[PDB]
Amino acid sequence: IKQHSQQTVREQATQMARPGVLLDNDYDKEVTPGRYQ
Amino acid sequence: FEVEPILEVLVGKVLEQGLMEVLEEEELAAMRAHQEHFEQIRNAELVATQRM
Repeated sequence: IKQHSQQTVREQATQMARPGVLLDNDYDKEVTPGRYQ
Repeated sequence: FEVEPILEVLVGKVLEQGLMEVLEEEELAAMRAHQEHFEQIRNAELVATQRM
């Protein structure tokens, strides 16, 4: 008798700044990269 | 969060339509004003020439 966790899969849409009808709210964050490995 | 998308799309659409309509109306009214200004000078000089 053991324990395992389950979760369904979830989806997202991304839409870029459009020259037309679009005005997007800004609720984002910034970061500095640093070195990479 | 259920009203975020409708809000954002409507706001931008209204602002863009308003700016475009304002620019077009200003240009048309201003062209009408130039035409009216020429039409009045023309008529005045026509009267003067007829007198002479």
